[PDB]
Amino acid sequence: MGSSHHHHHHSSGLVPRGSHMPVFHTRTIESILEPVAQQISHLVIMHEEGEVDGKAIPDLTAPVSAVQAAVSNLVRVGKETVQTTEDQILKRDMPPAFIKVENACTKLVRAAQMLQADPYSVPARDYLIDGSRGILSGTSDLLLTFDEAEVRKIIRVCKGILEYLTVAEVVETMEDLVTYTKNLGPGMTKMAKMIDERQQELTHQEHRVMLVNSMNTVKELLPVLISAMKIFVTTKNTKSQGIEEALKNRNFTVEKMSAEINEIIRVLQLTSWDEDAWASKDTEAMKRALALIDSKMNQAKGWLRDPNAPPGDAGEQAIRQILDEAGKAGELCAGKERREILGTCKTLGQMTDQLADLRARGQGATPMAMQKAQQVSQGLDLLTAKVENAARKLEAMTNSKQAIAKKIDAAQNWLADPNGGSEGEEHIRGIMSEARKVAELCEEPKERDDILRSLGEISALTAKLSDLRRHGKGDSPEARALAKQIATSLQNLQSKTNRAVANTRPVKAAVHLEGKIEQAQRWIDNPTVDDRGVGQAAIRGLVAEGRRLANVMMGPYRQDLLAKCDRVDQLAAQLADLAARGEGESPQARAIAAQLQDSLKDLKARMQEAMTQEVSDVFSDTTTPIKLLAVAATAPSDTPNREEVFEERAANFENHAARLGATAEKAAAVGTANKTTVEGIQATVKSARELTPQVVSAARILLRNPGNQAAYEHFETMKNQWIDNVEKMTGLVDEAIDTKSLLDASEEAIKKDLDKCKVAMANMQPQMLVAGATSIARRANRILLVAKREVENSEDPKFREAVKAASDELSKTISPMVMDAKAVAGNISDPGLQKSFLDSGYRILGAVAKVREAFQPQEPDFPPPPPDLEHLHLTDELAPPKPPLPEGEVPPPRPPPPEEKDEEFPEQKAGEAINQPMMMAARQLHDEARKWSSKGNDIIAAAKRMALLMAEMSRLVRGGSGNKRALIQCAKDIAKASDEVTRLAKEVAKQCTDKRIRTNLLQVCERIPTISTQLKILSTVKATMLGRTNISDEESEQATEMLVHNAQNLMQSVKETVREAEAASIKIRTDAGFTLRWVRKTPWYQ
Ligand SMILES: O=P(O)(O)O[C@@H]1[C@@H](O)[C@@H](O)[C@@H](OP(=O)(O)OC[C@@H](O)CO)[C@H](O)[C@H]1OP(=O)(O)O
Repeated sequence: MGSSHHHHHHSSGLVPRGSHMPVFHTRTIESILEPVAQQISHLVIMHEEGEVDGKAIPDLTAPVSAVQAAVSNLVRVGKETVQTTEDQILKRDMPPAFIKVENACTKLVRAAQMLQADPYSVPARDYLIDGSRGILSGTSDLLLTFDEAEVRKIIRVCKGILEYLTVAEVVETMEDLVTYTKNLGPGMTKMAKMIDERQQELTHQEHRVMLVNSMNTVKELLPVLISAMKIFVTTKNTKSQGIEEALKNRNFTVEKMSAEINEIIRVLQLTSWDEDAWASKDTEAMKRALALIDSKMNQAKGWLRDPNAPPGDAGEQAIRQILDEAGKAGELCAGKERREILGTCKTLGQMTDQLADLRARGQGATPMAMQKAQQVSQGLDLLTAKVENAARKLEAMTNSKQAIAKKIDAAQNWLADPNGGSEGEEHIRGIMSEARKVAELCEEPKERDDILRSLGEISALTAKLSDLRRHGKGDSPEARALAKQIATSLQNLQSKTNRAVANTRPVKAAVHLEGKIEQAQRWIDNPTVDDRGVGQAAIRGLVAEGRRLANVMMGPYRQDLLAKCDRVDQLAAQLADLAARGEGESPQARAIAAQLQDSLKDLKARMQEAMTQEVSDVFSDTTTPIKLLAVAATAPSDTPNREEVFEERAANFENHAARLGATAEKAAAVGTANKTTVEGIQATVKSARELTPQVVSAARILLRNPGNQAAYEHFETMKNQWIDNVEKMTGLVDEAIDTKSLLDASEEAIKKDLDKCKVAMANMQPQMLVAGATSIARRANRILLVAKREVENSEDPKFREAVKAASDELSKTISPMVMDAKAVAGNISDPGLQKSFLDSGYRILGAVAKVREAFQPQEPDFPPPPPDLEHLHLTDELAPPKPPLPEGEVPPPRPPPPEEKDEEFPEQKAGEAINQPMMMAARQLHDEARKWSSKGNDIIAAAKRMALLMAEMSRLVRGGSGNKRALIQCAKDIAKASDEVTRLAKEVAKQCTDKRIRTNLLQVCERIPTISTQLKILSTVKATMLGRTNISDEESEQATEMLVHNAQNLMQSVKETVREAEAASIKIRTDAGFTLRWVRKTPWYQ
């Protein structure tokens, strides 16, 4: 190849974008590559038709022509694209892509002519895989470039309205305001329109939701940004004191919209899986932790200030709340920024025990004990401030990453197309600028110091390049030969930078509870790679939620909860030590797999149980507080205490709203829900936190302006936009708790809260009636809401009507506590209080309990059958002779078929070379489908085959033979299986009367047709790259990662179709056709 002595040595410049991923992230791209790879697999199985038999590879002027015919049209506009429209990045990128296309469909007709002439020809079996792969890589890169532009149009339009929200600060005159709407309007419909059209085209749903959610927030925040500018221009007069509550209600609206438009822009440039999501998740979580602390700080800084000793439940559990929530934040840190923060938690954790013991000893004013309570006060300051750090460092570190990305666009347009000017130069100053922010918000000696080196060297080159341009030499064999050298190090910058982001995110776990159990419950497999990591790191954040949950409880339950937390942790730290010994081999570690795997299963039941109570209490009244800020802020007339009363009602509203979100997370964290209802609830919780201040600012603007409507306009727009989050918060929270068990807690709550009305008279208070019917008012109104949700959700008229009935016989029974406790408010007129109050009020609890029974089994009855027929032993005399006049007589014959078996796993190990994640993907689907009989049940049947082929593909990858034709069939079979699962999973859902069960089943099983289509393409590829050429062998190492993470998804997404399919099996229609057989596998059901 190297065509001279001197020059061909330095020239390492075929290096713009020459080792790229394949992409199938749009319906167009998927539709093109699906057949291309279909066609190209033949020629990768014909290339193996000169190995097995070593035989002649037939006439290819028909196959390789229809191959050419496929990607012919694609360049017949792909050349007509590049010269026509003035796209700069399209121009330099479009050709070297389709130079590899035509390279192929040429290089397949050169090697076709080698075998058309000589059907035995190895100079073409040299150049067939190099010729094939080309057309795959080529068209991938060709279709990709074509798309990157369709996106660039959009990010353009978006970046525009990002820049146009800035000019919100330059808007003073009501005259100008409505001309802002005039010229914002048209440029938002085109964005929403551009986005909506683009989402349709997307394969990864994961993405389509982040888009669809983000752009909706944007729409619910014009009605607000519109408002906020009007109450900023309304307040331009000598009578407008608190003028800036508007300005910050208005800049909240501009920041959040801007953080959504940015989230949209980022999500749009996604071509594959998403690694940068997690940093916003954790960043949110710490804001959530900090917030909860911020609230409970002074409520327990007064604990330490005060010598007087109440060491129990009042504001000691206020201090340990902080220390749990700051412990939870430190968890989401990595390295030793984590170890410090948790290190401070266990120090100030024992200093409190030191004190709390000393407070029982009356030692409140002892000179060491006052001093020690001083230390904890200074401790919480430091710990709150050290979490406030790690929090904004994680946001700042990612904001810098998201900032480097949207610039490297035009930074590569400056660095090659050798003019740019001032306009282009700033794009590489800008990226260098951020690399320094990473390094100073990094916390290692050697991690920052390596970046400052890279930054120090791109500094020198970029100064040299800059001055050559300036002293003419901009067009020269030094102005390109160097400016080459830079784009190399400017890629190296994103390495050392992105590596610095990835070193501040720790071994992550499931966001939902039932996920976190699997990641742990999957220590039936005691020895494995990075399950020392994630297997503990779930169990770690499961007990750390048990601990978090017990620290806002009564002392009896509390220690009862921590007793389980500490004995589970103990049986897990046991096999943590036991497994590492040599292996946690079957004998001893069986003893824990009966105790811990069943113990950990009760800790859940104790966490949910409790969580169910804290939701039953806290969510009973979502509105009283902000409904008291309405009547407070309105201010019936004038008593100057108004300000201080509005504060106490506005503080009650912040105290309470903070509680709702803190509980809302606690249900997301520990309950029923999928990852989707958990994420749902969290966005809710994030908006409650954000909006709460924003309402009270508008609620202030009302106190200072008695008579204004424009103030009342902002109140109701904010007041409702906070409710429209809460009513939603409450929708996603009940959905994530057992309804049967919610109705228990709430019945038990109405019982206890009835007594407080019985013994409101027996004590004698007239309002403790009305406060003990603030409960049974909103509580009984909540049990009707919870049943109104379930009837909207069901399609089983037999259930639907039994609960629509027990609803009736309670909705009316709001009388004998509204206009009944209203009558005898003050009265103790014994006969005329209790004759209608207790009588009809305890039949209210009788109705509640009929509503409960409407959920309890409809079809099945109480007494089952025990069949004990004492089989005796009266012997049978069936004596066998053979008769005289005929000959040869016996029972029937035996054909080939068997008795019964079931093909369990070829669990490969002992000096074998496999893909360790791929097998571990395959062994996990098996485990789930292994549970169930495959006998009336092609879904389990399929699932079991799918996970068998995915163990073959695990052994059909590493090293590898001349079995490329095998890897094509293995992945061909896997696709065909998956299509059966999808066939059946749809028929199940279609028969299922529970809509949340149905919908969440279609959502996990409609992933599978695409995922398997991709797995086919990746399999047709990697085949072509199976131990071949030397430059090939650094692509064939990164190209597994895609296929690996693509196999992980299929096994996971099929595993959840199996479960949800069985789930949706149970609640099936009355006269329903399709039903598969769900029977757990026993010794007696194989
Ligand atoms: O290898 P692919 O992934 O493309 O699989 C295609 C599928 O339609 C598959 O179901 C096969 O169905 P088929 O019904 O054509 O099976 C062959 C048989 O009828 C006579 O030998 C195709 O052979 C097969 O298409 P083909 O006709 O190009 O071989």
